[PDB]
Amino acid sequence: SNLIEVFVDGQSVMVEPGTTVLQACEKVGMQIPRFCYHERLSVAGNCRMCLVEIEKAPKVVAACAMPVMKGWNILTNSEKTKKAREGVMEFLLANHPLDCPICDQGGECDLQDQSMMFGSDRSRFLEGKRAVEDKNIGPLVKTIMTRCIQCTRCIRFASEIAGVDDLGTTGRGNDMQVGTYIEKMFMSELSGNIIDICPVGALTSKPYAFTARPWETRKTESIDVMDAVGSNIVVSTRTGEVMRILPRMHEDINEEWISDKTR
Amino acid sequence: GVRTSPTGEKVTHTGQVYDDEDYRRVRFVGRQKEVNENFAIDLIAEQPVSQVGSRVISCDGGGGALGHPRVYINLDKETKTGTCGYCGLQFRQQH
Amino acid sequence: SNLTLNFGPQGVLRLVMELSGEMVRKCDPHIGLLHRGTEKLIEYKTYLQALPYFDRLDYVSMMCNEQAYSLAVEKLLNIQPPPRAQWIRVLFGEITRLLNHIMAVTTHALDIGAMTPFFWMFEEREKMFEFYERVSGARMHAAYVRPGGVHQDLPLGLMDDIYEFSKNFSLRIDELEEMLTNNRIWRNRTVDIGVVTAEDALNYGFSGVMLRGSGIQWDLRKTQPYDVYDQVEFDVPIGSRGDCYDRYLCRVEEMRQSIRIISQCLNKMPPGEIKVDDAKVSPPKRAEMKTSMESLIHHFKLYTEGYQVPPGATYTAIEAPKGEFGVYLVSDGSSRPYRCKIKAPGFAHLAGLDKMSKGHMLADVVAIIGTQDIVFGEVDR
Amino acid sequence: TYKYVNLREPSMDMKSVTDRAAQTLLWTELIRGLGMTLSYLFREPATINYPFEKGPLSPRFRGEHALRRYPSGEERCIACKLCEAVCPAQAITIEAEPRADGSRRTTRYDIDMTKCIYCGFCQEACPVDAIVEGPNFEFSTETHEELLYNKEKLLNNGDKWEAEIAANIQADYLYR
Amino acid sequence: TSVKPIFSRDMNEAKRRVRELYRAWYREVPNTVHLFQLDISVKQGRDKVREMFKKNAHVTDPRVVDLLVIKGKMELEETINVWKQRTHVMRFFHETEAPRPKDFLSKFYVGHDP
Amino acid sequence: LLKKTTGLVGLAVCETPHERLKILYTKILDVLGHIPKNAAYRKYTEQITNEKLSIVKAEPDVKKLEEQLQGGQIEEVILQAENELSLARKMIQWKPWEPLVEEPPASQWKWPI
Amino acid sequence: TQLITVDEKLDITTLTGVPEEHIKTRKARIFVPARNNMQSGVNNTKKWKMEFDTRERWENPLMGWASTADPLSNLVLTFSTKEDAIAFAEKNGWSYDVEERKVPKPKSKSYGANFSWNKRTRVSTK
Amino acid sequence: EDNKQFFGRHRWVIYTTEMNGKNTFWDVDGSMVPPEWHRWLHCMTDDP
Amino acid sequence: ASATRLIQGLRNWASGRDLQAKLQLRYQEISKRTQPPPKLPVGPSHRLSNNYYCARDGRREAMPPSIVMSSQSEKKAVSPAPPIKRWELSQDEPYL
Amino acid sequence: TRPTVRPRNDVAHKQLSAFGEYVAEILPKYVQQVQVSCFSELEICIHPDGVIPVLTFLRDHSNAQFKSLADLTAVDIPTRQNRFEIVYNLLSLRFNSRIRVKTYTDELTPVESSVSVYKAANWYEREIWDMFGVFFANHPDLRRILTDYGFEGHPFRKDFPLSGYVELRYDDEVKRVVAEPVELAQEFRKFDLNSPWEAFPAYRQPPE
Ligand code: SF4
Ligand code: SF4
Ligand code: SF4
Ligand code: SF4
Ligand code: FES
Ligand SMILES: [K+]
Ligand SMILES: [Zn+2]
Repeated sequence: SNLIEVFVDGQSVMVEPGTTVLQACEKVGMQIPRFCYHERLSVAGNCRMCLVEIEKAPKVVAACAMPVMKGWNILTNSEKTKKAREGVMEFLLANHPLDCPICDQGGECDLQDQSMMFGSDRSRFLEGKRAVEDKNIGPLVKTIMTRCIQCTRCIRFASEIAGVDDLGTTGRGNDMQVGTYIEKMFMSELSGNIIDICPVGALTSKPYAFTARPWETRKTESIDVMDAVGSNIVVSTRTGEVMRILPRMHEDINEEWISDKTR
Repeated sequence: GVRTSPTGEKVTHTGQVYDDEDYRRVRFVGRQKEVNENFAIDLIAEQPVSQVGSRVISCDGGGGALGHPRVYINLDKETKTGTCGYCGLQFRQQH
Repeated sequence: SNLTLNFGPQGVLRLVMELSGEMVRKCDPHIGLLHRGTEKLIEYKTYLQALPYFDRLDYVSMMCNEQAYSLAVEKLLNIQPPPRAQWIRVLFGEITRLLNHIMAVTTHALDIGAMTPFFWMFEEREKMFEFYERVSGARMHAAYVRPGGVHQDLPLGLMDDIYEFSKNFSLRIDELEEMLTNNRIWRNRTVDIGVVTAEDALNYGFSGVMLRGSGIQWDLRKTQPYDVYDQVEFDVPIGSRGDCYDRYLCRVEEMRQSIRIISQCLNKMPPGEIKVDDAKVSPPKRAEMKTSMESLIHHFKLYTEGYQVPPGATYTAIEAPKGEFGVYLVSDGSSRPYRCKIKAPGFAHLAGLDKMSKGHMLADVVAIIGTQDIVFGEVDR
Repeated sequence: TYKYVNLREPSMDMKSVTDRAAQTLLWTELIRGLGMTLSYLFREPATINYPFEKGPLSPRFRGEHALRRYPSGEERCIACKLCEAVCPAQAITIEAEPRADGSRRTTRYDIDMTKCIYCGFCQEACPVDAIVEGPNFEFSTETHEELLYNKEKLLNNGDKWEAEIAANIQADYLYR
Repeated sequence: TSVKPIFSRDMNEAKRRVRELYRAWYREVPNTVHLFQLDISVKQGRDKVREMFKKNAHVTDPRVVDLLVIKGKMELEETINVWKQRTHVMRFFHETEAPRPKDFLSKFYVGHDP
Repeated sequence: LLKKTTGLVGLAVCETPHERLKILYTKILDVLGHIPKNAAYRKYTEQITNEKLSIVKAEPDVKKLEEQLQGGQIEEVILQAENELSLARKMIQWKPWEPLVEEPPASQWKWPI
Repeated sequence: TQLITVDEKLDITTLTGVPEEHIKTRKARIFVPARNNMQSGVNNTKKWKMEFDTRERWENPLMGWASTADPLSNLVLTFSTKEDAIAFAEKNGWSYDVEERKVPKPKSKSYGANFSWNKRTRVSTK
Repeated sequence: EDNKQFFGRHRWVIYTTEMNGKNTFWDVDGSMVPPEWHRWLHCMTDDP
Repeated sequence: ASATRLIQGLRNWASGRDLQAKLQLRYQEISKRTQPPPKLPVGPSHRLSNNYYCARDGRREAMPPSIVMSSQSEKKAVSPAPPIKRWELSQDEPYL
Repeated sequence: TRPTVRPRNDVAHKQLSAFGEYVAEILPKYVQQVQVSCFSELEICIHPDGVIPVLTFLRDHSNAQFKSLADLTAVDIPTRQNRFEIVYNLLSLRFNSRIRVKTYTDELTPVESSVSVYKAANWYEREIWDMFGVFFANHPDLRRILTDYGFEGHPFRKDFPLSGYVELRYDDEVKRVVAEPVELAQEFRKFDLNSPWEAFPAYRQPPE
């Protein structure tokens, strides 16, 4: 073979050339945190949550877009890696709104969960927050852009998998806004899957909105019958009533997407 | 702002009222259906839209720590008021 | 042949007696009449949610069992409470000890026949339940001592009232002790009754006064000390004959020494916070929950999911007034316990009831069920 | 650090032996117990005149549940379901939907008061002070299903008891 | 596949224990109907004991029938010693329960349960 | 000195504790001689019993022997010597110096699962 | 000796006290649970789980609650391997079906692929 | 009020004879106290 | 506190104790039911600098249990701790 | 890590490690593992044939003197072929110490009763029969202690539901408390509360 040896916390692993730091850590079961990286989108590298120390190197590197070189020891649990995670989570929660009780993403939020796992437990932010004008992209996705953390999974999904090219960032700096820039109604055949990949409650499901809450739902694994693809789904229910339909990972059918009729 | 079904049974703030042919009205026979007569959707429509001179307003529901979590509302739309998501109060930039 | 009686459930206890006239040849306590499956319900609830079950085990020793469970969870979390929370825990643990020994002594006198110091000492017990209601809002089951410290700081003017109570409570102990200790009828009901040797008391798993009435010099607040019991000064009463009268005197002297500890805790209460300042375990303040983003996320995740406890097993035992109260807590890494065995002293004491009532009479069985302070909530779980 | 209860040896001179025999024959400690009971006969009893006199309570007291409103009539509850998530008895059942003005509100908010353990985790989990466990403890019923409160009963409890609930929260919120 | 035994070494010692337990229950049933003043006949209680023994007749494991004999001994101890009440004895006779649907068609009529 | 009581209920005062401890310690060593030499129980129990017996043979006083045997009252030191003697008599029958009777299953003590 | 030989299949169904209605009619699903697609973490996809088929939930006439008659409706069991769950289901007389663990296949990620000279995989924005 | 009494007796209420259409001359009831007096009567505050 | 001195003297004679010094009924010496509002202190982690959570983390400094012996010379015999120090008798009131 | 982190006691850790070596080398016939937790608690994991030789050693050996049986516990872990994990918590008053002795069984292997060593177990492992179904051989009075008399099954097994299979009610036809199949007016609502992000990297298990 041509596998190069790298190290994750001293443990040797044999990876292909071109494998990043994040996948090399995934091969030993360690999951580096992330917000903008998604394994089916293109690599963006623009949330800096995956910053990890390579030892004998005086700079943390973005693990989603850094290919490993032969001989690196990836320190996934060292001190400056955890300081990088706490700092980036502090900046992510600097302008994020206190909407967790009124947010549908609460209980299933990536920002909540890895703020618990990797963030600081309190705030140093003594200022006022930004408030972003909400957009209207159709009757399926509820858009509350104050909750956006600008990870650009919107744009990569609509540009690459949905093939639409109608989401993007207008503005510059802290005033940068993911949106459509006009009252344009983002209605693809795969327009609901951005509810899946949005790590925050900026894009939620408008028919599902306010009705249920993910800890109380029972998850039953089932099959789509709306089309002849055979998409694996999870029907999540609550007290004998169907609440929503989510995809399942099947690498040969629907990789982790479903059509809008299914959803 | 309560209303009443043709059965005489009062309609709640949800809109719930039993049907005419539903047996479960027998629990109110000889007793009363307890509804609240202060509908919050009617009481929040009586509040004035607060005219402010900023682009972003904040709301904490009044009282400080006695209200809700403090949220910031963007007021860039002159077409529409910016409603607080917790308390239902609504704001407008005055220009 | 010999007599067989069934003193049934008409807490509660079923007793199957094999008697030989006036004597007692065999005492079989049928229990389970308050088995509610507490430590299976704990397995489906989070650590904060499993906390109020411990109030209802020894339902005259509420904040003690809260303290034992909180110490178990804080041991598995590798965090410690602030010092003021520790002094508040020891303060209300000794107030709880006064509650339990008033319940013990006055019901042990009520069952034998002295029905009057019951009414005399439940007014003092009513005032201590007012202390619980002022500190937490409920009179018995407070849910106050939590992993990380306590739930809420002492309201202003509570310590002055605990002073005014503790100043007068020794006279109440003295008039109880005037009614019972030198009373010849009380001594005739308790002196030759249930003599427990020290080796059989160690073997039967006895704990607390059930050891210390037999001369064993063992108290977990001295030997395996918890929160600030190495910083208070008190004495440990030791019996001489292992009978009901020495255990009565040990409980009266533990009321004396609890008053001593409460005086020292009132004079040595430090300033500071009352929860651990890790907001990933103890919830933030409501003023900063409604202002900070991290604190709102931590409020949400602690009151829906709860803190994840690292995987591990612990046996945390404290000195409850009935004896060694233990929690064997097994955590699998989630925010709910995998297992929570609840060791309570009354279970082993009621197991030793059969040896303690050999050769005695039928009206000595109620004295032996009194000298083991048996609350069947902690026995049956 | 330890003391011996009941390890006194009685004296054996003629004085103390005659003292113990006088205590036996003349019933002196029994007269001491009669004297203590006679002392309590001539005290004022601790008895309050209920229902006309009430036992003293604190502003932290956990009684009957109520749903509060903002000072505009809008109800505080925004259906976040933290209170049924933390409820150790699972006494709270909540169902929600957006209403006609888009507000996140509940359609079902039930508290089974016979399941409730009255520990007040719902009021301390509530991020907007909506559910409170107010001051009322005199709400005994003649029927079991009268202790199964829906949202209308809890909102009527809030409208009934707000004048006292707001003052208790005002007196207590700085400890919270 | 070598296990530590409970009481029996093979199936024949276990059938000896089952046989003596059935003998003890068969002797006990008239006293059980008498002192609990049950409304059943002695034959009906003996048919219930026969039904409860034949319910577990398919077991071919010595340790499982060892634990079944031990649990039958515990039930017999709770019956001879008056520890059970009349309710605990009559819980074997599921009287107040409705007759369960047996065929396909009535189970189709009443609900979804297979 | 004639200690009037031990303090512990059910444990009477032994009048001659020195000769009693010497008899019990030499009987422990005599029973303990029947164990093979490579067993760690024999070496450790000979070590602690020889330390205790040299302390008993060094001191004529009862009470200073209590403060340097470091085991409480002298009567519960006697009772622990009796318990050690009965333990050694059991350990001859059990033979626990042997290797492990059975390896556990692979994930038998893996926690968490 | 003191060890007997039992070459039979392990079976404890007459000891567990389960009524027969919930033994020979219930179908245990043994599966690795799917990752919640709202989230990106995979700590819930590590262990094998055994659940059962859902039975009837209905509406309470009084309050509108979800009444049930299924005792096993909330029973979720956790297993380290698939074989432990299969052995536990065979031991308890439960008929079972086993879904295989679905793992995400290794992806070939290149950040430079966003900026190719001649390939279609250029991003139009970033 | 009577601040010479002990704590518990020092505040009390004489219920009315007719409240909401019920003759409460003999049927006095604990729930007849309105909530603005319920902090004062249960000593939740010092202030009437 | 309302008893006349004849009944008060009969009561103190019958009990044998001075009961007015320690009355079990509470009076004006208690705290006020209305209090001034508090200002509770912040803890030690309320800081704006040198306050990284990776230097004050408790749940992640806990380790798995160290395996001392597993099945995959003249050393001293040991005990789980030194023997317990003998309790000293009280000087306050030993009843001796 | 001064205010909020529980302080490590390295003295008791080194002492319990030395005593764990001591017990592992005196009794190699049964001792399978010896481990000391990060909060300094010693566990001796033994084979179920050596319940009586280990517990009589720690009760009687002059360096151990574990005279008190604090607690006796079973833990149900269904992913093991020996699903039940029997836990003995022992207290030495001479050396002020606590030790945990852990063994294992499945449903059908009996464990030898330790009532010969500690009579306290006379109810405790009796409880283990009522709750778990672990038979204890040579027990004087082994029967149910906590559940109702006609109760079938063992409740603390994890394949046993939260509610039972039967519920009681008074029936007026038969004038009797009767048992019927359990039907709840409201189902116990199972919450899925586990976060999908790893909390503790120290406890990370290596993959396949
Ligand atoms: S997106 Fe996440 S962090 Fe933001 S308000 Fe919603 S649940 Fe809270
Ligand atoms: S709306 Fe969501 S998916 Fe889109 S850029 Fe913002 S955080 Fe990312
Ligand atoms: S007080 Fe406790 S039990 Fe009652 S509804 Fe609130 S959280 Fe639930
Ligand atoms: S009462 Fe409070 S905690 Fe409960 S759902 Fe409403 S807002 Fe949330
Ligand atoms: S995950 Fe690598 S930077 Fe966003
Ligand atoms: K989303
Ligand atoms: Zn607002």
